[PDB]
Amino acid sequence: MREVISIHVGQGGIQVGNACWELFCLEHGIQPDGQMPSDKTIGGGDDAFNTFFSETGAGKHVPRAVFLDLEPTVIDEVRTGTYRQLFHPEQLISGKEDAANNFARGHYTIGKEIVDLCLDRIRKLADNCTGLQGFLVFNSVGGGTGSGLGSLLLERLSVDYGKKSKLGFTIYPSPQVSTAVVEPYNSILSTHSLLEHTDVAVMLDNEAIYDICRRNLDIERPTYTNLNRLIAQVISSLTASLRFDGALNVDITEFQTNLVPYPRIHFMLSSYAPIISAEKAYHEQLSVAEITNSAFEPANMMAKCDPRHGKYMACSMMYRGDVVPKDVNASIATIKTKRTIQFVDWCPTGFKVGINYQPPTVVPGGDLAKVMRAVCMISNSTAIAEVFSRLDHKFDLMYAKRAFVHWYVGEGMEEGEFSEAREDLAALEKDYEEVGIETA
Amino acid sequence: MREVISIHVGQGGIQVGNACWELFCLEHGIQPDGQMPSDKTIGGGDDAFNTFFSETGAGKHVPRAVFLDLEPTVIDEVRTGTYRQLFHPEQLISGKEDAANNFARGHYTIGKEIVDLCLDRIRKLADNCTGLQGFLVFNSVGGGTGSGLGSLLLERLSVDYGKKSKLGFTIYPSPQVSTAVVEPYNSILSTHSLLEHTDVAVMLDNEAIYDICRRNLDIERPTYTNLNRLIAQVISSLTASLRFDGALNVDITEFQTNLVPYPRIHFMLSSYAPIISAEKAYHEQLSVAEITNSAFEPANMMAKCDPRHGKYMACSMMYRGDVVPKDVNASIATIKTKRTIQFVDWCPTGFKVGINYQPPTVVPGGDLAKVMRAVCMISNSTAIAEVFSRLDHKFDLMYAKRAFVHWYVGEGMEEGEFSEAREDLAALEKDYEEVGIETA
Amino acid sequence: MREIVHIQGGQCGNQIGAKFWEVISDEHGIDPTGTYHGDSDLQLERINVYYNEATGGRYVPRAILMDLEPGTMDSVRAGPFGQLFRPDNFVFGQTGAGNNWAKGHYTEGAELIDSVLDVVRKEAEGCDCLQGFQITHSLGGGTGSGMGTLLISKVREEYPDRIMETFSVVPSPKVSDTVVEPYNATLSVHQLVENADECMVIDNEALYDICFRTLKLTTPTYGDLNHLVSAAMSGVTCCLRFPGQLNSDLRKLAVNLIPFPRLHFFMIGFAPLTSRGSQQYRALTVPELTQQMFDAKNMMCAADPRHGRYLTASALFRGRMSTKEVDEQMLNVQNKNSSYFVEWIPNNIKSSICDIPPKGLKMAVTFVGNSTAIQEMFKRVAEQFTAMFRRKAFLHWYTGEGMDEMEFTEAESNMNDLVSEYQQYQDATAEEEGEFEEEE
Amino acid sequence: MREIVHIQGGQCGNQIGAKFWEVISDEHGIDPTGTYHGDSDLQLERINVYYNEATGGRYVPRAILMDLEPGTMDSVRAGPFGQLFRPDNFVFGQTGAGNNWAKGHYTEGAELIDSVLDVVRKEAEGCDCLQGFQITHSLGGGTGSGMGTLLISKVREEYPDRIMETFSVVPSPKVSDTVVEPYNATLSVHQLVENADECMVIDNEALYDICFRTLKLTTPTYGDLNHLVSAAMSGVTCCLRFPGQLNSDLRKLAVNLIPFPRLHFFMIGFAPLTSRGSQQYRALTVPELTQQMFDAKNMMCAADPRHGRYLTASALFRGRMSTKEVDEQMLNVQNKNSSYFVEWIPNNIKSSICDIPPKGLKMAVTFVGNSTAIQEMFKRVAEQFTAMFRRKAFLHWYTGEGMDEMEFTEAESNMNDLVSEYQQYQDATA
Ligand SMILES: Nc1nc2c(ncn2[C@@H]2O[C@H](COP(=O)(O)OP(=O)(O)OP(=O)(O)O)[C@@H](O)[C@H]2O)c(=O)[nH]1
Ligand SMILES: Nc1nc2c(ncn2[C@@H]2O[C@H](COP(=O)(O)OP(=O)(O)OP(=O)(O)O)[C@@H](O)[C@H]2O)c(=O)[nH]1
Ligand SMILES: Nc1nc2c(ncn2[C@@H]2O[C@H](COP(=O)(O)OP(=O)(O)O)[C@@H](O)[C@H]2O)c(=O)[nH]1
Ligand SMILES: Nc1nc2c(ncn2[C@@H]2O[C@H](COP(=O)(O)OP(=O)(O)O)[C@@H](O)[C@H]2O)c(=O)[nH]1
Ligand SMILES: [Mg+2]
Ligand SMILES: [Mg+2]
Repeated sequence: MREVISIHVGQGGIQVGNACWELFCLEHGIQPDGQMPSDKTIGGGDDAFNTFFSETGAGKHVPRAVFLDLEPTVIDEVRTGTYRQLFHPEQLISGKEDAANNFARGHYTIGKEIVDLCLDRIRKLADNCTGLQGFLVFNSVGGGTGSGLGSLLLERLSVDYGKKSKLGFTIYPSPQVSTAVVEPYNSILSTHSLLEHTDVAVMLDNEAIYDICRRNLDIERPTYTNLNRLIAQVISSLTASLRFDGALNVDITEFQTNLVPYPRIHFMLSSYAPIISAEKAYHEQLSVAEITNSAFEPANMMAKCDPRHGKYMACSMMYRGDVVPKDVNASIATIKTKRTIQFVDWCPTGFKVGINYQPPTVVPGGDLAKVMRAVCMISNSTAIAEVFSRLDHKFDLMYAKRAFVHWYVGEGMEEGEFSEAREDLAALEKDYEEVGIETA
Repeated sequence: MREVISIHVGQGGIQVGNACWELFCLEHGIQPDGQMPSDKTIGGGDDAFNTFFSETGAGKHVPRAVFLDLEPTVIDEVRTGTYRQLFHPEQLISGKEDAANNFARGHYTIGKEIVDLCLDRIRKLADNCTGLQGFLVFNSVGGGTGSGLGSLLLERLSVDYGKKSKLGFTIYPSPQVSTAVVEPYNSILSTHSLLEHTDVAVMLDNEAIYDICRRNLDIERPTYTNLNRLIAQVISSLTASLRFDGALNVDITEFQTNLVPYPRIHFMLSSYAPIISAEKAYHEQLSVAEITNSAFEPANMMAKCDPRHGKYMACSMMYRGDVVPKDVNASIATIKTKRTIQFVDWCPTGFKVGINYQPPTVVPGGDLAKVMRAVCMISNSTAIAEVFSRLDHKFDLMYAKRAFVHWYVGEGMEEGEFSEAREDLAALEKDYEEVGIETA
Repeated sequence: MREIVHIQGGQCGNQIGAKFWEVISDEHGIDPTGTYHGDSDLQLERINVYYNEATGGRYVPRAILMDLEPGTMDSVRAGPFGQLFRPDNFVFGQTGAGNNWAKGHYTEGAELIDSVLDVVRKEAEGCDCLQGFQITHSLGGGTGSGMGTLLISKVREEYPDRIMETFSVVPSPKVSDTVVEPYNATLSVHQLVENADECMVIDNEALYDICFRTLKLTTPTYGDLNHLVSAAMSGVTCCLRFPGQLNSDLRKLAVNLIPFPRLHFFMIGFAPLTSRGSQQYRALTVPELTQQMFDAKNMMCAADPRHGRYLTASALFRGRMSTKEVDEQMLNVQNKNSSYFVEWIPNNIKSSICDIPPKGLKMAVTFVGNSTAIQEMFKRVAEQFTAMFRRKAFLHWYTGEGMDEMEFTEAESNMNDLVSEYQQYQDATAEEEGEFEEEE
Repeated sequence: MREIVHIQGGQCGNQIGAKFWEVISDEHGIDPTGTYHGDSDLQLERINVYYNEATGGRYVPRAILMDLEPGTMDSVRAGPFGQLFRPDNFVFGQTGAGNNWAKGHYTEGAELIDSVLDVVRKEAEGCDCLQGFQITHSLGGGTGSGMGTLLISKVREEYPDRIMETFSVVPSPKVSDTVVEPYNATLSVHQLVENADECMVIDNEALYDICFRTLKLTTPTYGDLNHLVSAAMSGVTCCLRFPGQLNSDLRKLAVNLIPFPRLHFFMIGFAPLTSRGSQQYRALTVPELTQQMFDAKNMMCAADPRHGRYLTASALFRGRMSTKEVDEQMLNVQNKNSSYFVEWIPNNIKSSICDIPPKGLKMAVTFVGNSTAIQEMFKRVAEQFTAMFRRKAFLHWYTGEGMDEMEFTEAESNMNDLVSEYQQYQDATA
């Protein structure tokens, strides 16, 4: 019944997760103990949670989510947190020693010990689930665990569960702002694995979202926690159709058909539009036709790819709140007419629209305005190519010197596995232009 | 529905703006918060504001107005002002460093950064607007920002929006009283740009309006703030037709047809007539026929061009209040008969009359008498030439010496641009005599 | 923002700086311990222009106190408001310049500046937008002239676009408190005229003249001479720190004060200064203050404007005055002084208004006037320098440090060229009759 | 877990350790009798990293205090927090090295190390997951250099995978508090470069310069010099002991600080250090601290990074800072220092955020930088060493302990190769 398993791998995966499960808990009305208070004298929001939470039968609801890390510190922060009693102790899997920003540790040395225990946990969670919709996965491709083990997970899952969709929300390293020096090496080796085993991969570059916080929320000094909250709001809005009733319902299985035209082109961007500081909410009409325009803004994209270079191959607008289908119709129609927004020829009708009546929830201590409308656009754009080429350029500077290879090779990755990966990503950015080429 | 976007560029622009939006807020009944108090138990002044204020849908009205300055000080004053909660934060755009009375800085160096952000704002406002009438623009041509960036805007606006009329209220420097030494240089470089991109340009020389205050309001020591209030009343009286109901309605679009005979001759003057101190309002009849004669008074012109030298190519009388069309008809007929007032041959019927039942509002603290009749006469006059000849003479003294050029050249402007500009203004003052010449 | 880094270089400079940073702390309400005990919120809106907010809400001057004499530190620490300045920002040698440009420019000073730059760079990079610098140094003594010029030369190579403002005490023949002044000052102006945007020449003679005539002080001390300099120093850069009816800034003054790049020496003056007995009688009105500011007596330079002819001027009126009345006065002044204003470049006088007055006053003015009178004060230094340089007197000190006679010649040449140029601005007025010249 | 076994070898090492184990005790709240008196439960959540919980709720440092001189034990007992250390862990000889690498390596020290390894093994086996070691020795003195290198050689043969971190005081030409320093140090680096995963070179000269300039101390003592080294030593391994917005550890730093195995010499530097008088004026902001950490003055090594070009750098920021603001600053630095960053391997600076600040501070930073500047400090030692070895001066001592001239030539040969390799990756353009 609309069940979604959430796999949070690596620090960036877990900490994004925390923020997701705050939002979900507030949305369905689950308290930190895991017990919804039985109010309104009717089960009014009954079966809403069954997407994300499993009723144990005693009144306590447990998140259907495996938090995985090779490092104990991030998962310990969840165990000594407000939501300690919410998450199943076995679901929160720990490792003694971190991958230390080395794919090789995450994919062979350390990863192969833990992955066995994780798959068992996923199977137990999949057995409870009746008509599972898909596997949401959260991994940082800049980091060791999220790259290495996160890739190994997806490979193993794809053999075990087969058809069940795997929507991956990946935190690709922004080109200007990078946290670690060995990030390219990880990213490239991760992408090759990710390029086969995921169905749809939603790219999110930190720097881009940082800029959105400074621009829309008007915060001079944004943190990761502020960022993770915006990421959550997107995920919520995407899975919303399952959880809450709507006019035009979507599903996690639908995107995979409507957004990916060819198998390898599964990379996407995302843009939640009405990101507004309550300070400037006062002065904004926030009609549907504005929210749509604000979605297709080159700035409001959460990955730092300027789609004006590319051509939109397919768009998936996911509206929430006081949204009328007629109003949406005009808004798309005006976008289709615009010049700045350019669509591929072979896609004559590239929009999949998804209207829910449920408005988005305002998290307390949260940098956002309570707003009666919203939209999360997941877009497949030829522009995505740009991010890959930069990570290729930034990678090719290395491996010319054999810059940091001695680490990766020591930990069981043969040197030709780097050469392979680059060759396959080089084959991707070939494909992305080939589809961008007008029909002959 | 009669929407007008106001673009306030440069100190002179913004400060004039502040005074405009006080008046508008009072006229429609918007309080500083931006919430009209719902009184008379009916929406009686409902949709009057939709000219100048967008409803947000929550009971807050925001001004459709972009305030733009390369300097932070003037826009800050608005942000730390009574109307802080009225204007949309984003609509108030600020620069870090001023153009410093240098067209060049505003048109190339500093401008090119900000204009990008400005146009985005104008697009967002024009999306909300359904059947936009025109862009009102407020820029000083003596000052850097208003000359430079204000000219760069209009250019960009002309390509993007196209037909939509661009009425420009420009504070040309009075010849006797000049605030800055480098004004002529700015004005001429500005006028060339302005000469092609604006539809109608209404000229207002401070000194002239200063004299009106000393003559009509009987103030020994007028300020800018006293001046700005008279400018507002004009703007109000021009747009009035849209906002309030009238017998003979006009529109911003109409002036462009009835006042500009030839494309390049779009320079005008303006004269709001019943400017009366409450002290002498006691002793005056203030009949329509008087108000009209008072409009065509050489002195009561707000630009310091004595129209007795020139021939009136087209007039646009805009009456407000206890005004009878029969009473107007006689008033014009007597003006047509007068000798002092002289009309070009090729214009047989020059007058466009506009009658509004709504009387003008008395601003509290305002140097004006509450009056039951009024008129704003925008007049295309051959006399305008005179102002351009004095700004050409005052510039020709310069650029003989290559006086201040180093600055302008240093900031990107090629020297030859100055020569081009003076050559195009000389071509204008050729045209202005050519049309003045009786028909062959 | 528009922040200003201050460097107070050489004994004189440090003592001027000491008084200045007292004067500005009164207007901004900062107390000697760096706490804010001002009554108005207008005092802390733009403070960042001069102070860099330290932790625990202390305010610290963005001053760089440089000297080659360690004694001066004790002097600036002895002063009230001595605890305001940052220890790190204090940079002091050991030996001293010994009134020797060469010691302060080529040898002793040449070792120190490297250390100073590292501070300059540090405080300049902290500013989001740097307006420029205000250097306060004597041309007469070694340290202030030697280092001062060497620093100025350095900062300009690093920060070309940023304004370089200098408040320099030129040596007066009347006082002559050092023998080798002519040498220091001649070698100084060479370096200043190439690397300073706008230099405000101050003279002790004039300052003493203001103290024995304009004011009636029984015992004028260097304290009282510094207090007049500091008053003016505030005036030049107020419309940054406070609102205005018409705003200005350093760059705005430069653009309208410097017609050609080389003529950038000005005569600062302060208009509301009155003898304490003569207060009753004097009426504080815009006309009254306008009379004093254009009295040659008021100027803090030895050369009387009467001999020269103003190329331009600038007034920076303070307090609540009618802009019309100001403009009337500035016009009135230009009609009177028909000879003392250059023929070409009409409307010579610029006028800025700032709303906030100086403490304990209702209105004030600050005057900045580029004349060809300033030439006269430089001729005095030339005549004196020549007379020494005819015989190669005292030349063995400078030559000892490693300076070469060639330098001394080029310095004289470069100062003679300045003197020729300022005289040339009377030959471009000598245009008068196109048929024949006035000399026959 | 991720436990760290500290070895403080040689007088210099024992005195650094003394101060280090005081500094870490304040952070974790442990009192000088081994009792926890801290106010925050965060102080004990990851105490096991450094301390091993003894019986009766006493905390014992996992420190192995080795020296060939028995007089040093008295010194580490004398110190406040001298009762913390385990009397079984203290392993001391009688004679002493006599500032002789050979005596500390091949003879006197060769007899002791077998006793120390038994303690190392014991403390290493107690840990469920050993992160690695943090050896603190001096390359200059005979004990710290002789035994230190010999132990490092041994521990690595038993524990290859486990990180070997070293905080080594290199002899500075300015100070020159021993004559035979060049010999000891040259023979040391030969053993260190083969067997140390990450070496953080410290210099007394630099530490004195931080004490006279950055701080303004009238009388800087070896206590104060040790306090700065200790402050940094905490920073390098904090994200183990406390939570973080972005976590790191010793292996993570190593993976991102060492491009090629032989280039594992780094310059450590602590940012929030200020003169006591200048504190009022200084503003404690991420930009301000980032400006001090990259200042060549702040580094605890003689060689200015200005001469070299950072192959990479790492920052370990402390307290509550917006990660965006940090990231803005690290980017800003790399654009500015276009020359001082290697062309190949872009986004050279790594950043780590730890939520818990150091005691009595709101924000802090620790800096670890692999530059080609570090070669300049090793050239000083080489130039010095050569001059002695040209004549075979003081060589008879080292030869007397049973070291052959062949060893002195291979040590110089191996140190010159290091200097050649840094200069390669400085000059290289890609
Ligand atoms: N949104 C978000 N991204 C984060 C956060 N922390 C880290 N990241 C991302 O993850 C990258 C660093 O990798 P980590 O997530 O620390 O690595 P990991 O997958 O946990 O694996 P190890 O580093 O081996 O422990 C950064 O470059 C970011 O892109 C966070 O709090 N929020
Ligand atoms: N009506 C009116 N005109 C003003 C006002 N302030 C300035 N002006 C006019 O504008 C000229 C000065 O230009 P500014 O507006 O200061 O300059 P700007 O275009 O903002 O550009 P910058 O000076 O570079 O900031 C004067 O000569 C006046 O003609 C004001 O408050 N009201
Ligand atoms: N206005 C003013 N001038 C000063 C002061 N102190 C010194 N001077 C002048 O500065 C000149 C010498 O410069 P000084 O800075 O003392 O020597 P330096 O230290 O070698 O540069 C003398 O001719 C003095 O008239 C002061 O406090 N105020
Ligand atoms: N920073 C620091 N260095 C020291 C200290 N004590 C000794 N050293 C240095 O260590 C070197 C000699 O090493 P030492 O440990 O005394 O001899 P060992 O015991 O034989 O290794 C000298 O060059 C000293 O500069 C100290 O307390 N702090
Ligand atoms: Mg991690
Ligand atoms: Mg301005």
